[PDB]
Amino acid sequence: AKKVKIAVDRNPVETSFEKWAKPGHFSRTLSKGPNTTTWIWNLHADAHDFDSHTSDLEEISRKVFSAHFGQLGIIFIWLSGMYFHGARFSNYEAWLSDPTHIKPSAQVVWPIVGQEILNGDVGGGFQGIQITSGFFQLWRASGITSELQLYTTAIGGLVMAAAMFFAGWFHYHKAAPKLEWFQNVESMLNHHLGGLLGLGSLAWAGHQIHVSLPVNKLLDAGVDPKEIPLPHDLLLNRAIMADLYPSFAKGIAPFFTLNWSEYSDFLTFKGGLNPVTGGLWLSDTAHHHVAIAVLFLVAGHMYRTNWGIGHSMKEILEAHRGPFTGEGHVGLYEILTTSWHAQLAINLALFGSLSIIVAHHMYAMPPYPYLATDYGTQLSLFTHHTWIGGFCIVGAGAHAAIFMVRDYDPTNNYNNLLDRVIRHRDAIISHLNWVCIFLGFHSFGLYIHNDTMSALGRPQDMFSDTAIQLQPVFAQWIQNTHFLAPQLTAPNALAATSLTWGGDLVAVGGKVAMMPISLGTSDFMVHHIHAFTIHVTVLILLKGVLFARSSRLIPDKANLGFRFPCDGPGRGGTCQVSAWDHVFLGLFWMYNSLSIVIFHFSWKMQSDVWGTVTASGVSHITGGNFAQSANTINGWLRDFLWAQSSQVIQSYGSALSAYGLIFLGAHFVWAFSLMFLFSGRGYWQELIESIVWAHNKLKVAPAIQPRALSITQGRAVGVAHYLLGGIATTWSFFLARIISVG
Amino acid sequence: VDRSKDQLYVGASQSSLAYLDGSLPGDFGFDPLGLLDPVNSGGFIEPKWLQYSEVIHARWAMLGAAGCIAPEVLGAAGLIPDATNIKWFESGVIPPAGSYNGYWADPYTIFFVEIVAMQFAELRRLQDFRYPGSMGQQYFLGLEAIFKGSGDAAYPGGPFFNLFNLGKTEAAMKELKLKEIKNGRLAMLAMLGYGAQAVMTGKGPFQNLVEHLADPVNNNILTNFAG
Amino acid sequence: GFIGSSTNLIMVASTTATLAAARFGLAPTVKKNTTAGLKLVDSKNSAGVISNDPAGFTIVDVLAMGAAGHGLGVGIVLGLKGIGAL
Amino acid sequence: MKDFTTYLSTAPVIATIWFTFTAGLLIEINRYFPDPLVFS
Ligand code: CLA
Ligand code: CLA
Ligand code: CLA
Ligand code: CLA
Ligand code: CLA
Ligand code: CLA
Ligand SMILES: CC1=C(/C=C/C(C)=C/C=C/C(C)=C/C=C/C=C(C)/C=C/C=C(C)/C=C/C2=C(C)CCCC2(C)C)C(C)(C)CCC1
Ligand code: SF4
Repeated sequence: AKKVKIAVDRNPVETSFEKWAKPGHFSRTLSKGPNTTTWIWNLHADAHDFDSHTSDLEEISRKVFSAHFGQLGIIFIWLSGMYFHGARFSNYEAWLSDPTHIKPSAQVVWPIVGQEILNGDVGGGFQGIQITSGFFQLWRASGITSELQLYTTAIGGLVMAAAMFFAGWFHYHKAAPKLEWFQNVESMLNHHLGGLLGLGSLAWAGHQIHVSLPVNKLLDAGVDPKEIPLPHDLLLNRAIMADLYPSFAKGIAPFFTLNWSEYSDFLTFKGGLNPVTGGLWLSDTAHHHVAIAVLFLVAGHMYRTNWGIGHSMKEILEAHRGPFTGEGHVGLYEILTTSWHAQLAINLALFGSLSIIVAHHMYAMPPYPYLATDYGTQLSLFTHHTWIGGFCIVGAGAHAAIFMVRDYDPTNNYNNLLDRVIRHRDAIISHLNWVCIFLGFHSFGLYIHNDTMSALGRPQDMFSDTAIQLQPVFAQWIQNTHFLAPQLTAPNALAATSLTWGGDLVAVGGKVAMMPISLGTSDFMVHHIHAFTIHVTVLILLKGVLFARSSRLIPDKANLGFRFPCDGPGRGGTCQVSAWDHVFLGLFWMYNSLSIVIFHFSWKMQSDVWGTVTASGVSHITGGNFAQSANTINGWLRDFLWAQSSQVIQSYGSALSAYGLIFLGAHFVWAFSLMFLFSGRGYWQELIESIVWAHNKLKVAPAIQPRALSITQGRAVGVAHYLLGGIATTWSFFLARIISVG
Repeated sequence: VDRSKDQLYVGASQSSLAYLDGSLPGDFGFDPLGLLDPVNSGGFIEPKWLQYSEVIHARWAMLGAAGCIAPEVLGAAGLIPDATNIKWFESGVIPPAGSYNGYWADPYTIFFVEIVAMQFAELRRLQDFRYPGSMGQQYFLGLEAIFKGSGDAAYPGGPFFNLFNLGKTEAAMKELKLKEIKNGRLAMLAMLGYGAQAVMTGKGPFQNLVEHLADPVNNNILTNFAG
Repeated sequence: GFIGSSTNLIMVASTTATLAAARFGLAPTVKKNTTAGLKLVDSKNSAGVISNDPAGFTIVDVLAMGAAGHGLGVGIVLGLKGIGAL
Repeated sequence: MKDFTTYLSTAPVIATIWFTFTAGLLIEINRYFPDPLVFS
C-alpha cells in the first residue's frame, strides 16, 4: 500500500553551458567526436532517443517530463503569435462589421523584390494574405470584439510560454520527480479526468455563459460591435444580463433548488444551425460543456489513491479473464507502467483517430459563426486535421514495434493476451492479407470495369445510377433514422444534430452553409476504396509489430534491433525486414489513403453542398457532376484534377500567385525524393570517392571524411521529401482553388 | 478541520502522525494531503517553507481582517466622517467595484511607493531565509543591528520585532506562538469570508452581520442565492 | 417555502439513506472494499484516518456518501419532474 | 561564458548568424537599389 505522495530529488543536475559546447555528450558512442560525416546525422537522429542513452527508467522519465514543458512553451509562443498578428496585422475589426463580404487576413508582407503583390485586396481597406485557419470565427464565438483583447491574450501567451520553459528547467535541474511519482497512474487519471478535462470544460462553460452568449446574442441582432457592453460590465451588472436572458434575474437559487428548467433560455437543446450565422447555437454549446463537465468530474473519482474507496486498475485487468484467452489481461499493468513506448503507442493511436473524428464532425456541425460559408476554412480545417490524424496513427505502429523490440520481456508475458496474439500472427496476417486483395479487386476493379465499358461505348454496362446500381442502403437507412430522431427517439431535441441527415438547407449571405448529402453509387464505390486503403495500411503496420522480434525469414530479428537496413543479400535478399521499414512503407500507404479521402471530400462538397443560393435554387460550384463522373478513373483525372487545377495554374500575376509557385516547387520536391528512393548508397559512396580525389588534388579535402548517407537515412530522406512534395502540391491546389471560387 | 481546540482534528490520519510530532505551533495533526512529509521533499513543498508561509499568511490576514471592517465599525459609531465609511472592496483596490477620490495622490502614484517600500521589506526578509543572519552584516544606516534574526526565519525577534521581549521563558513563548497561529488561522478564514460574502451579497462584512442578527432565518447564505 | 417541499424531502432522504447504508455495512466504505462478487471485504487504506466512531466511520465516508447521496437525490428529483409526477 | 561563446561557435549557430547576415545584406541592397538587371 505505497502511499501516493510528492517525491522529488533536489538539484539533480547542474545548470551549465559546458555540455552545450560538447556535442554528443548524451551518448557514449558520439561523445568522442566526429571522424566521418555520418557522426553529424547520428547526433540529430539519437538526440531524443532517451531510452537508448541510459538504462535508468527514472532518468528517462525526468527527461520526458521536461521535454514536454518545452513543447508546451513552444505552442504558447505559436498561439501568442497568432493572437498578436490578429491584433496588429489583421482586418479583424472590419471583419466583425461585414463578415460575409470581407475575407479574413492576418499576415502582411514587406514591399521587397516585388513580393508586395501577395498583399491582396481582402476588404475593409486592408491588404494582406487571406488566411484559412479559422481564427476570426473562433474569436467571434468567444466574444472578442477589439484588437486590444487580442493583444492582451498574446501578452498572456508569452507569459505562459515563459512559465512553461521555467517549469521544464525547474523540474529537471532543481526538483525532479522520482520514478515512484511517475507511476501513480490511478492518481494521474483522476486529476486528468476531473481536473484537466472536467474543470477545463466547466471553466469554459463559465466563459460562454457570461461572455460568449451575451456578446453573440447582440452581434447577431445587428448591434454595432463597438456599442456592445464589455464582458466585465455583463459580469458585474446582473441587470444587463437579465434583459438578454431573464433567467439571470433569479440568480443561482434555481441551480441549488434543482429548478434547472429555469435556465432553459440560455441552456438549450435546439440542435441544428443558427440561421443568422450558420453555426451551432452557443446556448446549445454551453449546455454541452456543462454536461461534459459533470460527466468528467464524476469520472475523476473512480480510481483509488489514498482513502480506500475507488478502483485498482491492476485488479480490474486481472479480473477480466475468459475461457478463450488463457491468462487474459495479466501483465498489462506492469507493461503500461514501465514502458513509455507502450503508452505512446496507445495514445498516438487514439489521439490520431480523434483528430480524424474532429474533421468529420466540425464540417457537418459547424461550431463557429460564419465558418460554414467560408469554404476555404471548411476545406482547410477538414484537410488539416485528417493529415494530423494520419501521421499520429502511423506513429502508433512505429512505437508499438519499438516496445516489441526493446521493452518486451517473455518472462512477464506467458500465455496472456499479448503472448497468444504473437502465437497466431501468421493466421492474422494471412487473413488480413486476403481481405486487402479482396477489397482491392472489388473496389478498384469496379473503376477499371467502368473505365473500360465507357471507352468501349457500353455505358449501360457500367456500375452507376443509370446502370447496374450499388446503393449504400445501410448508410441511407442511418441518414433517415437520424433525420427522424427528434420525433420519437430524442423527443426533447428540436432539430437534428446535422443538416446532412436531411431536411432543408441553411443559407447565410446567399451561400449554402449545409444541406442534406445524398449517397449514391459513386459514394458506395469511393467508400469501399477507403476501406481498402485503410485495411492495407493496417496490414503493413500490424505486420511490422507482430514480426518485429522474429519471423520465418530472420529467426533472431530482435537482436538486430528496431532500425537496421537488412540482414544482407542472403536467403535471396532481406532488404527492409526491420520493423522501422514497416513504418517507412506504411507512411506511403497512409499518404495514398488520406489523399483519396481529401479528394473525396473536396469534390463531394463542391458538387453537392457548396454553392450560391438564388431565386431558382442552389447552383453548386461544380454543378453536381460528382454523381455521374466520379465512377471512372478518367472522370477524376478530367473533372477533378484537370478542371479544378485551372485556378492554381492561372495564379501568376495575382495575389494567389504564391500558390502557383509552391505548386511547382512541391512537384519538384516530390520528384527529387525519388532519387533517394530508387537508388542505393553504394553508387553514391563511389561517386564521392572521385569527388574527394579532386579536393585532395587541390589540398582542400575536409578533415571530417565525407560519407554517403546510410541505407536507413536514404529511406528516411526519401519518404520525408516524398510526403512534403505530395502534400504541399495538394495544399497549394486546394487553397488556390477554393479561395478563387469558394 | 475540527473547530475549537483538541488533541487531534477530524482529518488527522495515522500517516500524518509519522512526522507531525507537535514541534511546530498549532500542530493538531491535520495534514490529509501529507504536504509536510520530510521524506523526498524539495522545491517550495518542504516543512521549512510551508510553515514559514503559513505564519506570513497569518500575519497579513490578521491585519486584513481587522482593516477590512474597522472603517465600517468606526463609521457606524460616528468616530470617522461618513465620507470615509467605505466598504473594503470600494476603497480603490478594485476600481470597477468602486474607487475613492480624496487620497493625496492618484492610486497608481501611491502604488509605486508601495512597490519600492515592499521591495526593500520583502527582499530583505527573503535574504534572511536564504542566508540566515546575512542582513545584520552589510551597512544599512545602522539598522542592521536589529536585522540579525534568531535562526528561525518566521520569528526574527531582536530589539525591534520583539520590542517588549515577551515570552521570555520557553514555555511562555510556545503559548504565544500557538495563540498567534490560531488567531492567524481564524483571520485567514475571515478574509475568505469577506471575499465570498462580498460577491454573494455585494455589501460590507459589517452590514452582513447586522442583517443576519435582524432576521437570522431570512438572512443567511441560503436565502442570498436569490434576491 | 423550500423546506419541507418534495424537492427538499427527497434530497434529505437520499443523502440520509446512503450515510445510513454505508455506516451499517450495507454499502462499501473506506475500510471495506467490494470484491468482484459484490461482497464487502476488508481493505487497506494508505492514509489511515483516525476516527473515534465505534464502527470506524471516517470523514471520508461522509464525503463519499454525501456526494453519492446527492447524485441519487438529484436524479430522482429531476427524473420525477420529467414524467410529470413532480 | 567561455563555454557559452563556444556554443555560439558551433556550426549550426555560425551558419544561422552568417546566413542571417548574408541574407540581410542582399535584402537591404535590393531595398535601396530595387530591380537590378544590368550593371550599367
Ligand atoms: C539556460 C538554461 C539551461 C542550461 C544552461 C541548461 C543546461 C543543461 N541542460 Mg537543461 N533545460 C533548460 C535550461 C537549461 N539547461 C530548460 C529551459 C529546460 C526545459 C525544456 C531544460 C531541460 C533539460 C533536459 C530535459 C535536459 C537538459 C540537459 C541539460 C544539459 C545539456 C543541454 C544541452 O546540451 O543543450 C544543448 C541543446 C540545445 C541548444 C537545443 C535547444 C532546444 C530548445 C528546446 C529549442 C527548440 C527549438 C525548436 C527546435 C525550434 C524549431 C526548429 C525549426 C525552425 C528548424 C546541461 C547540464 C540534459 C542533461 O542534463 O543530460 C544529461 C537533458 O537531458 N535540460
Ligand atoms: C467555473 C465557471 C463559472 C464561474 C467562475 C462563474 C462565476 C459567476 N457566475 Mg456563473 N455559472 C456557471 C459557471 C460559472 N460561473 C454555470 C455552469 C452556470 C449554469 C448553471 C452558471 C450560472 C450562473 C447564474 C445564473 C449566475 C451566475 C453568476 C455568476 C457570478 C456570481 C456568482 C455568485 O453569486 O457567487 C457567490 C460567491 C462566490 C462564487 C464566492 C466568491 C469567493 C471569492 C472569490 C473569494 C476571495 C477571497 C480572497 C482572500 C479575498 C480577496 C483579498 C485580497 C483583495 C487582498 C460569477 C461571476 C451570477 C451573476 O452575477 O451573473 C451575472 C448569476 O446570477 N452564474
Ligand atoms: C508524440 C509524438 C511522438 C514522440 C514524442 C516521439 C518520440 C520518439 N520517436 Mg516517434 N513518431 C511519431 C511521433 C512521436 N515520436 C510519429 C507521428 C511517427 C510517424 C511519422 C513516428 C515515427 C518514428 C520513427 C520511425 C522513429 C521514431 C523515433 C522516436 C524516438 C527518437 C526521435 C528522434 O530522435 O527524433 C529526432 C528528430 C529529428 C531527426 C527531426 C526530424 C525532422 C523531420 C523529418 C522533418 C520533416 C519536415 C518538417 C516537419 C517540415 C518542413 C521543414 C523545413 C525545414 C523544410 C523518440 C522516442 C525513433 C526511434 O529510434 O525511436 C526509438 C524512430 O526510429 N518515431
Ligand atoms: C498503382 C500502383 C500500385 C498498384 C496497382 C499496387 C498494387 C498492389 N499493392 Mg502496391 N505499392 C505501390 C503501388 C501500387 N501497388 C507503391 C508505389 C508502393 C511503395 C510505397 C507499394 C507498396 C506496397 C505494399 C507495401 C503493399 C502493396 C500491396 C499491394 C496489393 C494490394 C492488394 C491487392 O492485391 O489489390 C488487388 C490488386 C490490384 C488492385 C491491382 C490491379 C488489378 C487490376 C485492376 C485487375 C486485374 C487484371 C485482370 C486479371 C486482367 C489481366 C489481364 C492480363 C493477364 C492479360 C496490390 C498487388 C499490399 C499487398 O500485397 O497486400 C496483399 C502491400 O502489402 N503495395
Ligand atoms: C503539468 C504540470 C505540472 C505538474 C504535474 C507539476 C508537478 C509538480 N510540481 Mg510543478 N510547475 C508547473 C507545472 C507542473 N508541476 C508549472 C507550469 C510551474 C511554473 C509556474 C511549476 C512550478 C513549480 C514549483 C515552483 C514547484 C512545483 C512543484 C511541483 C510538485 C508539487 C505540485 C503540487 O502539489 O501542486 C499543488 C498546487 C499548489 C500548492 C498551488 C495551487 C495554486 C497555483 C499557484 C495555481 C493553480 C491554478 C489553477 C490550475 C487554475 C486556476 C483557475 C482560476 C481560478 C484562475 C510536483 C512534482 C513543487 C515541488 O517541487 O515540490 C516537491 C514546487 O516547489 N512546480
Ligand atoms: C494590511 C493593512 C492595511 C492596509 C493595506 C490598509 C489600507 C487602507 N486603509 Mg486600513 N486599516 C488597517 C489595515 C490596513 N488598511 C487596520 C489594521 C486598521 C485598524 C486599526 C485599519 C483602519 C482603517 C481606517 C479607519 C481607515 C483605513 C483606511 C485605509 C485606506 C487608506 C490608507 C491611508 O490613507 O493610510 C494613511 C497612511 C498612513 C497612516 C501612513 C503614514 C506614513 C507616513 C510617511 C508616516 C510618517 C510618520 C512620522 C514621520 C512620525 C510618526 C508620527 C506619529 C507619532 C504621529 C486604505 C485602503 C481609510 C479608508 O478606507 O479611507 C477611505 C480609513 O478611513 N483603514
Ligand atoms: C450521527 C452522529 C452525528 C451526526 C452527523 C451528521 C448529522 C452528519 C451529516 C452529514 C452531512 C449532511 C453530509 C453531507 C455531505 C454532502 C456532500 C459531500 C455533497 C456533495 C455534493 C456534490 C459533490 C454534488 C455534485 C453535483 C453537482 C454540483 C451538480 C449536479 C450533479 C452533482 C449532484 C454530481 C455526529 C457527528 C454529530 C455525532 C456522532 C453521531
Ligand atoms: S545492402 Fe542494400 S541491397 Fe544489400 S541486402 Fe542490404 S538493403 Fe538489400
